[PDB]
Amino acid sequence: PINVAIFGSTGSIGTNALNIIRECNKIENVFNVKALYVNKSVNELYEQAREFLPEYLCIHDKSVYEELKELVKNIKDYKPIILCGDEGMKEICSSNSIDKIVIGIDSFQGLYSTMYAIMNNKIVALANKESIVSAGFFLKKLLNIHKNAKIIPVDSEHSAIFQCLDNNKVLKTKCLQDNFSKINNINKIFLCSSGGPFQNLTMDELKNVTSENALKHPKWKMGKKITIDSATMMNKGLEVIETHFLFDVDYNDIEVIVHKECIIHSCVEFIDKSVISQMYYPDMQIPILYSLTWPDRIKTNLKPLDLAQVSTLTFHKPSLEHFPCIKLAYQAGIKGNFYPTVLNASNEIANNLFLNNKIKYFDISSIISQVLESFNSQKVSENSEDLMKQILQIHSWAKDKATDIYNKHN
Amino acid sequence: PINVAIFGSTGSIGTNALNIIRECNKIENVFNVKALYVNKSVNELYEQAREFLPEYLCIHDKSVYEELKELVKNIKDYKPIILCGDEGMKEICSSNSIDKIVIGIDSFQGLYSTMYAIMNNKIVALANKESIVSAGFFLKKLLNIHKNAKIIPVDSEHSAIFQCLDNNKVLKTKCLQDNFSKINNINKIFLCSSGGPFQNLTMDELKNVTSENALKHPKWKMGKKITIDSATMMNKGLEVIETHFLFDVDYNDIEVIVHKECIIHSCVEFIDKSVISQMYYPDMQIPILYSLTWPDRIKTNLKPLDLAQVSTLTFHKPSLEHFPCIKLAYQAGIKGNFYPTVLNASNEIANNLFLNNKIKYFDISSIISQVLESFNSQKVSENSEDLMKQILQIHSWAKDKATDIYNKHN
Ligand SMILES: CN(O)C(=O)C[C@@H](CCCc1cccc(F)c1)CP(=O)(O)O
Ligand SMILES: CN(O)C(=O)C[C@@H](CCCc1cccc(F)c1)CP(=O)(O)O
Ligand SMILES: CCN1CCOCC1
Ligand SMILES: CCN1CCOCC1
Ligand SMILES: [Mn+2]
Ligand SMILES: [Mn+2]
Repeated sequence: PINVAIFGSTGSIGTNALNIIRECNKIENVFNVKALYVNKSVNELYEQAREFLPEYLCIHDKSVYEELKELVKNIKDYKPIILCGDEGMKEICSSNSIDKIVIGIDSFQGLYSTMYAIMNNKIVALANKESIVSAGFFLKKLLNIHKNAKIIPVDSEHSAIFQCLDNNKVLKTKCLQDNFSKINNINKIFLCSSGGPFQNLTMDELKNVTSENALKHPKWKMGKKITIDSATMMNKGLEVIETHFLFDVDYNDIEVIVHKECIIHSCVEFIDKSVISQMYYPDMQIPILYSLTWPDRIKTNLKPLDLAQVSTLTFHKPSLEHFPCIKLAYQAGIKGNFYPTVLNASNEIANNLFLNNKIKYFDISSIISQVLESFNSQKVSENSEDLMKQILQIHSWAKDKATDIYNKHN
Repeated sequence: PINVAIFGSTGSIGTNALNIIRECNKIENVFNVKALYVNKSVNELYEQAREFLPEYLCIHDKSVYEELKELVKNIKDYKPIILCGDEGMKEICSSNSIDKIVIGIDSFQGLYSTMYAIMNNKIVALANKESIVSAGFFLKKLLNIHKNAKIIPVDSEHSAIFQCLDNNKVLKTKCLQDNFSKINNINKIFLCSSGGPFQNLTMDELKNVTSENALKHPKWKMGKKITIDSATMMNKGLEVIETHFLFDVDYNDIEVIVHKECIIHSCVEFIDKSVISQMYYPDMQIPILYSLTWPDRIKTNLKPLDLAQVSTLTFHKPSLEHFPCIKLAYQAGIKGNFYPTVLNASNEIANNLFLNNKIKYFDISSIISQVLESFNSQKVSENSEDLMKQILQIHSWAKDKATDIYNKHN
């Protein structure tokens, strides 16, 4: 049986993870949900606890810790370990009864939980792409120290890439390890994008777009931050850098392709020029499931892909003039050093300014570009605690710099 | 270094194999071409021998054997073993210096060479689909006796399927084994078809199509027999049965899909419902190369697939009313026993009758149907020699029955 912890169990990734676990367990008992962790949502955690009966419960917000204790007395024959804060999270990661940890939290809690999962030599099903973009050097260093820890990608395109690889080769390496691409015979990556809501707008139309336009009648329902990133294609920019770090693929060997039907999730070209791709309806259950079953697969009752009904699949190049965030992401990646940390942090601010109607579409890439221009490369700390501090300090600087640029040219 | 024999080195498969071998060897010395075998083309074989310098040369036709000996004296620093006939073929298959054998011969000599390759525990890169359809039971039995022998598929769709599988699972089994699909977590197959030249034709138009219509300026340039089979979609019907035998996939789990662009070569749905597909320009060099490099891949200088330029990929269901040969193939496969032998043999006759303007389009399916209706199931021989004789006798009976039906109606 596979013993799983879910970090951020009431968010999108967390709820998809529990749905697919529930459905797969109805077919055959394969998963034991050993731990659930949430930020604030105390009642949603109680209902999850009543169904899944995990050995561990944890909540980041200590104000609702005592409430959680009392609600759990209602559940028949159930004596869980009930925890809170970063220390509760550390205790879950260090349990010998947990094999695999799904990271469905963003920002610091996502990086912090990922770090502790790796330090305890766990399999880490990572859906927080910002952690890899901002802290890739630190994650690499940590994975080199903790030899049995593994990151398995959950981000849909990176799961697709991972699914296209031969496990007889994958098992001789691991994600974020130097030479990953060489061992897997990877030549090039087609990184698929939906194109987002603004894909067919003229330059004159793009100048006027608002966050309400991006959020309204969305093709796929997801969080506000990623929805804005999908609109600017900075989601795909971040995913380019994610691809480079996870798979050791050179930036010149990553091609972004707009695939509006969202059936093909990405493709891998091998050194012989044969191309392998992964396909399904747009649904996060498949990527999450594979991260927990890899290197095996298990039966589901998901709807089978009906290719004749789908009928038509399309592919085109993105315009870098319309989506300058893509260009900036490649430039930051190629420059290397901590420029990806700076890209991510400045985008965090610019995204939120646009979300809250403070700046226009092209101001997003303008602010990011200016922050990148204001950063100087730094010698990379050799010590891992120093390296984490260096990343956090650069992240903090870059957010402040974006905000100062906004405040100046108001 | 990979020691390879090519049987039928002057045919389409053989010439494509030597081309990709040549081109890969320019990049890195990977292949040693150890043997070449042709029917009658002494001059062509001499030219191949001058380039590839194989240890063995063999020619079926005895009347050009001495001609071959004297031609080869012109080649500097070269003393090959020069052989003739079925006896030379057997000697090549028993050589300890040969590891992999490409079977690019059709009809009996294809099956006969495959048998000898398997008896000598070789890797057999098999392009002759008719041998799998007709003699699947016999090949399966032989592969269970000779445990180190393997069949690796070269037929493009079956190569695609094979390339979509995890070699960490494939290496626990082999093609044509019972439980192959179970070990590989296969649920269902999408078997891609070009559709041939007649997808837009009405039933009344199909009634009058001729072999010239099927052959003149076709989509893909290939031999006359397969071109006719592509027009009727009996090519795909045979490939359904091939899929069943190679991969132990139930007929209800094989779906034929018309994909006119011929970029996606087939797809595999796994038990979780994730789908993997293999893609490239239509080109036999990739399937041939993978059969010789499996479980590894090597570098080529082939043109990279440009997905944006391709732009659109399409999929639709074939009409069984318009292409009744597909229905007949499924019916024969599902009925089992030696009905696939009968299907293949009757089609051999009907195809050739149509090719020579002796019968009409729907007469092809009419003749095949009638021969199928005229066959009675037989107890399947347990002895491998009795089984081979049983298959050959049924093959001969079915050709004769098809010819008698034609003659009576004529
Ligand atoms: C789902 N995922 O990993 C995303 O990054 C969001 C993508 C893809 C949305 C469609 C999709 C694909 C796969 C699963 C899913 F839930 C939803 C939007 P893009 O940045 O390409 O414009
Ligand atoms: C190539 N191949 O294995 C065929 O069976 C011929 C097919 C496919 C021809 C296109 C093609 C695909 C892959 C390689 C290639 F050389 C050519 C014709 P169909 O029966 O589907 O109408
Ligand atoms: C040109 C804007 N940036 C890109 C990243 O490198 C610094 C400069
Ligand atoms: C209906 C025509 N045939 C199909 C194969 O089984 C025998 C009958
Ligand atoms: Mn993604
Ligand atoms: Mn084929």
